Amino acid sequence: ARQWQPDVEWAEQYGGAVM
Amino acid sequence: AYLTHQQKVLRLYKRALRHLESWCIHRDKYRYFACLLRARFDEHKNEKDMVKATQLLREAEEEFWHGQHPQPYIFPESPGGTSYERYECYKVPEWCLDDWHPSEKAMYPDYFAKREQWKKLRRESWEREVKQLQEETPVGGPRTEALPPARKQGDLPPLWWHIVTRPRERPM
Amino acid sequence: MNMFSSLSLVTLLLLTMPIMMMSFNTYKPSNYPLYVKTAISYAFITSMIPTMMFIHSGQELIISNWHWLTIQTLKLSLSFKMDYFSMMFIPVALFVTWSIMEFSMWYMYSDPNINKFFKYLLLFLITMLILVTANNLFQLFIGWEGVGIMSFLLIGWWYGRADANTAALQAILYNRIGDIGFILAMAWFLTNLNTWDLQQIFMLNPSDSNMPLIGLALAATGKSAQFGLHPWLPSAMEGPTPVSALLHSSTMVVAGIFLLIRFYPLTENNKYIQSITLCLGAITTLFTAMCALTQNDIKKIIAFSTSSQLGLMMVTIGINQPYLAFLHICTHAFFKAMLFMCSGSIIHSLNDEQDIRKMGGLFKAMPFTTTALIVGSLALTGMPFLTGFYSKDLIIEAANTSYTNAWALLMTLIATSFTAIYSTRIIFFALLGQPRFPTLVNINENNPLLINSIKRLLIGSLFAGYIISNNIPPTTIPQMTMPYYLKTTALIVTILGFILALEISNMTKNLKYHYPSNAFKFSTLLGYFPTIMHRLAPYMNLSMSQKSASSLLDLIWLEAILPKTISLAQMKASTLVTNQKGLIKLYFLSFLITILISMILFNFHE
Amino acid sequence: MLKYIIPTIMLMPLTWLSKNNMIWVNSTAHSLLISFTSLLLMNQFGDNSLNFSLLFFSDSLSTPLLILTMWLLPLMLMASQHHLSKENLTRKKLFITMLISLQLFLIMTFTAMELILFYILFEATLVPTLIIITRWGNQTERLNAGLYFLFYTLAGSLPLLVALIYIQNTVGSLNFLMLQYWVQPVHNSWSNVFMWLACMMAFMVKMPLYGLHLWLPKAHVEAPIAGSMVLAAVLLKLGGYGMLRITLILNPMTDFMAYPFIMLSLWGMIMTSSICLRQTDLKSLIAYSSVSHMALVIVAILIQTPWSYMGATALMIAHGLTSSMLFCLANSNYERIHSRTMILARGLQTLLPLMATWWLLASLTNLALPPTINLIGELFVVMSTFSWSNITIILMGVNMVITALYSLYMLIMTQRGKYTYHINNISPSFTRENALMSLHILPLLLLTLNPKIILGPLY
Amino acid sequence: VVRDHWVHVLVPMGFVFGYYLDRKNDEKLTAFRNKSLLYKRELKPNEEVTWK
Amino acid sequence: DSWDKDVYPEPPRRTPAPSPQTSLPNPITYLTKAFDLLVDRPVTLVREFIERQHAKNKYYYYHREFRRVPDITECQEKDVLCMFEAEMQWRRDYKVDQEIVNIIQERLKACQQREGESHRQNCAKELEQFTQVVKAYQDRYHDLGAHYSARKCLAKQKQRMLAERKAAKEA
Amino acid sequence: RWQEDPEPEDENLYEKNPDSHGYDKDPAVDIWNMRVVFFFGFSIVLVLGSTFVAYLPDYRMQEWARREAERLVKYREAHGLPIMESNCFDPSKIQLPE
Ligand SMILES: CCCCCCCCCCCCO[C@@H]1O[C@H](CO)[C@@H](O[C@H]2O[C@H](CO)[C@@H](O)[C@H](O)[C@H]2O)[C@H](O)[C@H]1O
Ligand SMILES: CCCCCCCCCCCCO[C@@H]1O[C@H](CO)[C@@H](O[C@H]2O[C@H](CO)[C@@H](O)[C@H](O)[C@H]2O)[C@H](O)[C@H]1O
Ligand SMILES: CCCCCCCCCCCCO[C@@H]1O[C@H](CO)[C@@H](O[C@H]2O[C@H](CO)[C@@H](O)[C@H](O)[C@H]2O)[C@H](O)[C@H]1O
Ligand SMILES: CCCCCCCCCCCCO[C@@H]1O[C@H](CO)[C@@H](O[C@H]2O[C@H](CO)[C@@H](O)[C@H](O)[C@H]2O)[C@H](O)[C@H]1O
Ligand SMILES: CCCCCCCCCCCCO[C@@H]1O[C@H](CO)[C@@H](O[C@H]2O[C@H](CO)[C@@H](O)[C@H](O)[C@H]2O)[C@H](O)[C@H]1O
Ligand SMILES: CCCCCCCCCCCCO[C@@H]1O[C@H](CO)[C@@H](O[C@H]2O[C@H](CO)[C@@H](O)[C@H](O)[C@H]2O)[C@H](O)[C@H]1O
Repeated sequence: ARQWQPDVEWAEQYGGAVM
Repeated sequence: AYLTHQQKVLRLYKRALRHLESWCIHRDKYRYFACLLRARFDEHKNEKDMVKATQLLREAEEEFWHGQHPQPYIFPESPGGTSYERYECYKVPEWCLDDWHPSEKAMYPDYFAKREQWKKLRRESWEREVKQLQEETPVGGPRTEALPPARKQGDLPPLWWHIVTRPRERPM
Repeated sequence: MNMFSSLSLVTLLLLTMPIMMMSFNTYKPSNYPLYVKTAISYAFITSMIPTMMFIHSGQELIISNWHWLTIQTLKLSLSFKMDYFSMMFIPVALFVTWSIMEFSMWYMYSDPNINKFFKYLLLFLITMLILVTANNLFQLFIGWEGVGIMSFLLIGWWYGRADANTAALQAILYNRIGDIGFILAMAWFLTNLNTWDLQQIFMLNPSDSNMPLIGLALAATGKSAQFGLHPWLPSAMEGPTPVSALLHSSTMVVAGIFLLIRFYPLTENNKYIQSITLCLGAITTLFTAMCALTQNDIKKIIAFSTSSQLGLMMVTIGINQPYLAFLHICTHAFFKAMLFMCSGSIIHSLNDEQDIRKMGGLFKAMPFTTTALIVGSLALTGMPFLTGFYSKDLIIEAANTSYTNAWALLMTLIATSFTAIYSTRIIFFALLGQPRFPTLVNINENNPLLINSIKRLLIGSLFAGYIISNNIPPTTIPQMTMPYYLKTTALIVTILGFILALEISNMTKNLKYHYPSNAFKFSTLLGYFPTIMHRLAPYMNLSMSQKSASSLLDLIWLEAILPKTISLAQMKASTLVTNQKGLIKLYFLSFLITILISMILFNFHE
Repeated sequence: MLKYIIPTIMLMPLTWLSKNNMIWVNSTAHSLLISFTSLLLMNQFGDNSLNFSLLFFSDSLSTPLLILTMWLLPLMLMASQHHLSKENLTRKKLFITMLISLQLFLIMTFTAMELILFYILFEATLVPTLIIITRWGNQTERLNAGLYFLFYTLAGSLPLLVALIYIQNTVGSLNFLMLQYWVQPVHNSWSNVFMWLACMMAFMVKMPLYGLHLWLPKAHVEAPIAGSMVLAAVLLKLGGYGMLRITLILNPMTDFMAYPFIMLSLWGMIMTSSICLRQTDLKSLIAYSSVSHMALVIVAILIQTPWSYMGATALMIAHGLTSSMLFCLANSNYERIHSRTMILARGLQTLLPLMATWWLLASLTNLALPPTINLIGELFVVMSTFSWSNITIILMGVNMVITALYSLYMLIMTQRGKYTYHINNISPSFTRENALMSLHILPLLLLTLNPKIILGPLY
Repeated sequence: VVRDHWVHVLVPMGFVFGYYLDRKNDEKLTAFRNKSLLYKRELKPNEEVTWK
Repeated sequence: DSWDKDVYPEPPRRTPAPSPQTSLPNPITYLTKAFDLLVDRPVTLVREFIERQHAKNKYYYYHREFRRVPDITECQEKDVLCMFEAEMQWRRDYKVDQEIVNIIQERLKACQQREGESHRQNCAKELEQFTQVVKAYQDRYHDLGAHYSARKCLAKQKQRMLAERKAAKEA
Repeated sequence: RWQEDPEPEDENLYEKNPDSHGYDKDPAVDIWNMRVVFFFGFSIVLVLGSTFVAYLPDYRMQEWARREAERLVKYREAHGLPIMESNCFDPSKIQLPE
């Protein structure tokens, strides 16, 4: 494969009001 | 069990003869007892009642387990035999030749010229082989591992490469 | 001393040159097997000169040529003890390896990796000679584990075979369990005597030597495959027949007995160890011979014969007769290697068939293989004045004229009768009667390499025992006065076994069918020890590895009680701190609470 | 030490000023030249250590570790340049800079004469190590692996910082030479029980001690090959080296404070050896192998005998080269099949005959075949623990058996049997891969001819 | 000096520079040169310091 | 010769003169003559050539002499400068004593091989000497630990001296 | 989902360069990388370093200690003194408590 990088599901963990 | 009743009886007959052979060793003595054992199978050959026939099979298998040889004879190259898989270390897949250095290939100019025709023949046939399997397979996939033959001239039986080019049983 | 010391080293340096030429790509890859065979032949000649000097005057010396490492008060040097045991064993091992290598040149001819095969056979021998000449326990340990690894690589020669990989790993497993005792002996000797050198151990002569010697007995049990750690030797039959010839006659399996022989100055003074080894050998010789009576693989019968003969050597150790045990090591090497080579001749001619039930009628079809097989069998069963009679017969008469466990003596005698019985089986089924092999007859024993290699071991199996007994110096008081019935016990129980074995063999011809006895099954299935123990021990240990060691602890409990609990607590506290209404009214109301408790509870205003 | 510190720093200008296509050639060549000159550190004396200045000194303990560290840098460069080929040029130079800076912190850590200078560098190695794992690892879990590595270490280090500063206050110095002469005994008290724990827990986590080891299999499985090489070969040995030095001032309290940790190591080594028998991941198997080997080192350091200290020193060097080799061997398979599943690709001795020789040699050293230095180290430890208590030979014996079982199981499963049919991209071993393997095993086997230079200060 | 081979002096110079700095440190640590009980002696006719 | 016969003593050699009682030729006699002709002579000349080149370039090396300094008993507490020298001296003596025990062990092992089956009675002096030296070495250095020092050695001696004094008081 | 580049195929260095050493795609750089690894790794560090280590001068004075011990045993046995005394330090320089 190739190196994993954050996708949208991962990025949305940090888009909310709180963690 | 996916084996019919007939298959089970025939399999038991063969297995019983082989274990009988291990006990007897001597060929004349084995012949005498193999015939008596055959006579017993012939005794119920015409039993038309499946319930009784199945019951006869159960007892026969029970008797075989009691009488089986603890160390039966095995053909050397048969599973469990003393030469089973003895030569797997020498079987090398044919795709290993694509990695040969050109100087290695130059030593066999005629062999690698022929090999190219087979690889050419493999590429040309592939598309038709996938197509044939698409048209003959019912919706919901196949139900058995059986594969079709070729239906036309110039067609090769689908999925043939790894059967045709498999390593020789005594490679090196 | 100049010639003696120079010659006994070239012997060892000679054997390594084919290894050096190989790994340095300076050789002539054409006929490497013949090069390796030639080197072994010349090393036998050079090793005879020091042996003659010892035979003449008993000249022995120690050579400490290189100082390797000093650990405070423990100096470790590369040392070679050229004594009684090294000077007799080295020419015998080389002579037998000379025949095996010549035999392998014909047996392994079609093998594509025959060059590697001969390289491993040479390393197998080199590590044995390091073991035999080692003068200190560390150098001995190098040879001890060298033969184990070489054994692993040769048993699993056909590495595509799952059964050969299981046998190869099984040999390591059982021999490593034995190696716990070896390490134990080293630790005790260093701690209590401050040495690993054989000289200092014997000069200090410890009295409380129960612990070190139990360690040595445990090590011998694994290497010589005594009861408890025995299954691996029959399983080691996976390897090519030349490996079995060398593995069983010299190299590995004899190292266990040799280790105990090297330490006879300690064991001769410890009666407790003698009692244990005697019982350990007696059960071993009886049990394995009991298993051979019903084996049908020709190599497994001879494999079980070796275990039975090793048990006999362990009995000899147990009766404080270290030199007779050594003599049996030497004489046994000749006819046991020949027997394996004769079976290889049969197996080859019958297209890799090894089951005796599928042989027969070979007595005339293979005349030279038959003569060697009969001589080897008679030598094994102590026929008078064949090589096997000069060691085995003396051992039995010393056994029944000694202060001994009565059960071990009785077990040893019964196993001697069993030796004739399974020897009769091989001859009766392989050679006599009508042929039972396939129809396409390809019997052919006419290769000179096959004929010469067996021919040399055949002469050895006839005279080598006589020659050696008349040349070795006497180091005991042989027991020669005894009742007539104790004198001839070995001969008579052998004859009775032959007679009974013949009757049993003849009954197979009758047209009768019998259900097996529990005894018959017990013998055939090797006392169920491999069946039970090689499923129960692997299952319990492997299941505990996954269920408890890994999942329950490492993937769960060691995670839970620390990182997973700590991080959850922090997450909870973060939510309590930050879940606020953002209301001015609530924050300032909490300021009033803070100020009040500051004065009332904590008196911060005083 | 400036003859090594400065040229190590000069590797950074060299890498950044190199032509775009010569960064690997230049850095590899000149890091090998630095490795050559490190042999001058073997000017050791029977009585006195080699004390260069107020800041740096080198005795027989730090000298072999320094030589291991500087030898590893060229090997790590060779091992990485394949999977970093598609990397951006600047991000290739930043990768090399992280490795050079790690070597810099490491050679200063092993030669710091003052323990608070040792602490800072000992801690400084975290940053380059963490960045390598989390930036250039391949899987999602590399981020969690970074956090476990970071916070396991810091949980132990921060107490160590308090203890060292408290020790400097009461004793007046943390210079290791001064501590040798001004050391006073530690008398029982709850105050000293926790001074002892603070001084030893930071190093126990690095080894790691069984129970506190969970960070290690995570980090290895996620690190890039070069990260795994330095992690196993050197960074684990920071725990051992630190313990061998600090135990000087913990006597005689070490007599009874050692018991809980000897029990964890003696039993832990059997537990982690048995875990290897059921591992499905080849890198994870090697990681758990390190825990079992480093358990012996912890026991040897804690029983505090001349033979045990010699054994620990040899074990650390021998393990460093062997575990680094095993990770490199497993990586070469991974670069082909792109999975770490051990059972995925079988029967490889048929397809890669010479790489199967390396697998054999690496396994033999891992099971401690005599006379390898793996066996010398493991044997010396077993001799000393036997005198500590005879019954320990039972646990030592069993571990030796299980160690052989999983070492040869790894060899048999991957190299023997039948090859996997559908895997058809097993290309012939590259020269780079074969040279990488030989640069591990040849020095490891050469050291058997002259083992005194890796036996430490008590030789 | 070449346009391809000037970067190859950095590490060698760094070693030489570090070597030089290492010896200068020894010039600061001569408080006991020829004063230890074990090695204190008389200077040879031409010698100025037992070590430098 | 090469070493000192006092440090490594060898009892005088006694070789029985040949007493052949057989008409047959002795194989060892002729092989010995062949070995001298084919191996010893060529090897001897090659060595004499090398010994000629060495004689043309004769140079010397010396065994270091270590002056004695005050031991740890004379050092003030926490005086590192005096402690360092006493500590280094004690370390040097520790290594030398280790090699003393090696010499006595080497004598013991050489005697055991030389005397053969009679070693038990003919190596009583070597055994006794070995037993005494190992007692002295054990008293000095045993149980000091990996972090041994002159201080720990002194503390161990004082403890031993105290015990001997108290028993003497009981007498 | 999103707009993403597909996972690129595997590059076999042998396809373009059958003589590849596995170091670089450029054959000239690939040869030089191999040369420095082998010359500096094997010819220098391993061969010269091994030779340097073999001829280290009396590493940690083990030989001097053996020569010195010989001197002491020769002296002590000639003069009838014990080979080694149990007391490391002269008991006259010690002042026991009590
Ligand atoms: C430390 C070592 C000291 C001794 C070093 C002596 C070096 C002498 C090297 C001689 C050649 C050794 O290497 C090898 O030797 C054998 C026999 O000599 C040769 O082999 C030759 O004879 C043998 C048997 O007669 C045949 O199997 C082979 O077909 C034939 O070519 C090889 O072609 C050569 O490659
Ligand atoms: C120390 C070495 C001792 C070596 C001892 C060697 C064997 C000693 C002789 C054992 C008995 C000899 O054999 C004795 O005579 C004849 C053989 O012709 C056997 O007779 C048998 O031969 C045929 C073979 O076809 C059988 O089918 C038949 O059932 C039976 O009559 C006897 O059942 C046996 O008692
Ligand atoms: C041993 C003594 C010292 C130990 C000190 C260790 C301190 C903690 C270090 C790790 C902190 C990691 O903090 C966080 O942990 C949890 C699990 O643990 C991870 O989260 C992961 O596991 C949790 C629970 O198992 C799941 O709910 C979550 O879906 C998963 O992603 C986070 O990805 C990580 O960010
Ligand atoms: C000896 C002292 C050691 C001190 C070590 C330093 C402590 C650092 C603490 C960091 C804590 C924050 O870490 C936080 O942990 C929780 C685990 O419950 C994780 O939470 C994870 O598990 C929980 C439940 O298992 C899930 O609800 C959540 O969806 C998941 O993300 C958070 O994703 C992570 O952000
Ligand atoms: C991985 C964790 C490992 C944990 C290991 C646990 C080790 C436990 C050590 C317990 C012994 C501590 O040391 C002990 O402490 C107390 C301190 O009050 C000292 O004693 C002192 O306090 C006690 C009160 O309890 C008084 O009775 C005593 O008069 C006073 O001197 C003891 O003289 C000392 O022997
Ligand atoms: C004591 C310190 C010693 C330090 C030694 C360091 C060794 C480093 C070895 C690298 C030598 C390579 O030297 C090389 O020479 C040629 C000619 O100038 C240069 O230029 C070359 O580039 C390419 C290579 O990609 C060639 O195809 C082309 O023919 C040529 O122009 C290279 O860019 C340079 O890299």
